[PDB]
Amino acid sequence: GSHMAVQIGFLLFPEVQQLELTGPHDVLASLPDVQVHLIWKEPGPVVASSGLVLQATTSFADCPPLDVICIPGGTGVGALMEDPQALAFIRQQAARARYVTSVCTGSLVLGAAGLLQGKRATTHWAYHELLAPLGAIPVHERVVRDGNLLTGGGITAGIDFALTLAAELFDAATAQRVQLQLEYAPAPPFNAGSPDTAPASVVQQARQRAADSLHKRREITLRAAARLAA
Amino acid sequence: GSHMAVQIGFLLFPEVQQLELTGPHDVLASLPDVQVHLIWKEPGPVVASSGLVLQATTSFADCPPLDVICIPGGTGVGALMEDPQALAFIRQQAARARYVTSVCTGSLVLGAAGLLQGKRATTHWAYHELLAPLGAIPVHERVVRDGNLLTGGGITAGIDFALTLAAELFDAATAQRVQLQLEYAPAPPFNAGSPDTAPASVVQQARQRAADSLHKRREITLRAAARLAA
Repeated sequence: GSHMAVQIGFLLFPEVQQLELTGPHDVLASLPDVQVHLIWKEPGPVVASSGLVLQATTSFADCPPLDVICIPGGTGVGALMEDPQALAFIRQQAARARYVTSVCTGSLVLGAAGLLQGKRATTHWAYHELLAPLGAIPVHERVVRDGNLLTGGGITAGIDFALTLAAELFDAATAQRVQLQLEYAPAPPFNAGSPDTAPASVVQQARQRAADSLHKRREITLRAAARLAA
Repeated sequence: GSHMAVQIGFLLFPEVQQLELTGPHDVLASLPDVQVHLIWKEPGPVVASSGLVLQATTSFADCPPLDVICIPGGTGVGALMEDPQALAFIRQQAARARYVTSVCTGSLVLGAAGLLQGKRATTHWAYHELLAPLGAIPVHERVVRDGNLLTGGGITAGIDFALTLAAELFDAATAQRVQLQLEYAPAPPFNAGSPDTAPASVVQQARQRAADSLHKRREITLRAAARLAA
């Protein structure tokens, strides 16, 4: 436009964990002159894992070349990891995007697309064993950066790394202004956001509850890895 | 259902600040047996302040009696504060809801509805002077609780108070399980989420940028107060 419009794109897919997307979306959409896209095979309604309905704004084919791509996570990642069109789109955009990012098991989609080989990366704690088969150097940190690749472990990690992106695309003062204008000042009333700080009973419950999903996602991951290896 | 379904409702209005809604929505929608509603004058598309499109699931008339009501904030609050139908709906639901909650300037809607008189409450820092005219005892804390009323100051305060609500509706272990399963572990890369911690230059920028909106919202607030006083 009259200024350089940073093109920011989020993959929006059925059964996305919507907050993984909508958090970084609202932060990045607050930045000067940007244009933010919600990308799927087609524009139109896409249902998140909660049933909340989001609207894709562009197809893969019509999406502009992105400066920032972000792959959120959620239940729908398992399908996406074997979606040949989606993986081809992600590889195309990642080839030249200044920033390639993900939240939770969105990094396993990056991995299935061949974008994690030899890269430090994280994913959701319950699925962290799935990084190494996709070639990643697995790291247990809230946001892992390797060059222009930023992978966030937990649900709101994109809110936090969105401020990092703001600071580099614009300047620190701009990032701080957005944080203050939004009044982003988290203070959770529990300390159970990590398996290392939650009560052991709670960790055991969570790991038992994720077992079938992990088992399926492991099968998917190993198929994805085998494709990359061939 | 086979268990007691807690009815949780968010006001979804044009020019909502979407993350104020979508954060607490994803947390609360994770809880056992709940049914979560996005409420407007009619079901269907509602455009957030960023342009992101959300879908209302129910009209005011068809919304069940709520156990939890939450009024998010955003630019669209100014209109809502003088929307006779919306204010009547909020008063009806608030009369019996176990919890009445808001995020950012959503509390000014509660105030316009007459629900803050003599109550401790907060709102977005840039608009905090608008609490006293609506009868509130203004408090500068991230989440202010007065009985069953919970008002959150900043954009993601609903994520945090949603975990408090989880713990009381269910139990602490349930709230902790949800925090761990979502991996909600915030760690912002800047400390500018409060006017007391942001750099002075950044505060000055933010206050200059909010001046016209504050001026208009003040006019609206004083009209709303005068209606309550009559």
